[PDB]
Amino acid sequence: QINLGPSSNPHAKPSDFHFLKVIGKGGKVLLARHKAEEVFYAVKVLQKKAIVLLKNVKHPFLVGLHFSFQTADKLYFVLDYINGGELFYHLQREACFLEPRARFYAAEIASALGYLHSLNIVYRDLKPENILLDSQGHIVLTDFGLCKTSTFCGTPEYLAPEVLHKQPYDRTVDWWCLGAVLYEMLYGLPPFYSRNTAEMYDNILNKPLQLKPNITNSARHLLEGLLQKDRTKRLGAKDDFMEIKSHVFFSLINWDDLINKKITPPFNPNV
Ligand SMILES: O=C(N[C@@H]1CCNC1)c1cc(-c2ccc(NS(=O)(=O)c3cccc(Cl)c3Cl)cc2)nc2n[nH]cc12
Repeated sequence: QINLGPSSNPHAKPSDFHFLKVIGKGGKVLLARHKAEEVFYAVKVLQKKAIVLLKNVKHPFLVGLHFSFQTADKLYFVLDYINGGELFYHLQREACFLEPRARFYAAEIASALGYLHSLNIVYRDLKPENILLDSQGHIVLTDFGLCKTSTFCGTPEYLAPEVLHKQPYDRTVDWWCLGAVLYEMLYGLPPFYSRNTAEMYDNILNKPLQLKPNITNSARHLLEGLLQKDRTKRLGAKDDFMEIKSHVFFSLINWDDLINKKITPPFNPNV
């Protein structure tokens, strides 16, 4: 019987919902419709045996928690249901995005990362699997840790080199992940990618970054800096979000209009 902070609805019980599909799994996430205002929600059920109030984590590009409740064995978090689907589902259809499109997504991710870092939070696991698109076309991040081999293929790796060789990591890992997510939007594959897992990990940890010729010098400088193996030399080490915010690549971004959703998304998902 954990107090669950102030987001607690002492009246809510799982009986108040209709659980359609299990949309995420590990502790899983479900799609459910409320039996009042017939509104669609995403409910994250965890399960007690998995042993920090917070939940004032409100950002335009992060999932919102409406309320939370508990049974006496399962833990439920009623979150916003995001309609537009994964961002990299759209990347698969097109192979790669143009720089204006990628700039918009990396700008929305950078401001959400900067906000998390101001709350002393580290995403650590920023994967395309966790980057969704709302019905209007804006970035909304999920799985930012608020609550919890193979020879070939192997699930793509976005973790910074220091995380891979179990070393002290900080907010700078998120700036590596931003560079990896951005590299993929531009080139079509995750950085250092190989079908051979041993080869891919060897690239990530010991091989210099291979930036191919068809991106602007601005994007190239940003990826070079964001994808720095040494966390002390990486973009974001000195003054976090402020270095990203001012970079040549984000010249066209008015950061105020960006957070106030006054910039039209470069694509609207048909929903
Ligand atoms: O479709 C989703 N996930 C699929 C599984 C991987 N590919 C996509 C999805 C997940 C969550 C979701 C996932 C993880 C979390 N994680 S959490 O720790 O960061 C968190 C954030 C904010 C408040 C709270 Cl209480 C929590 Cl626990 C929260 C929401 N929300 C959603 N809304 N609509 C869709 C949602």
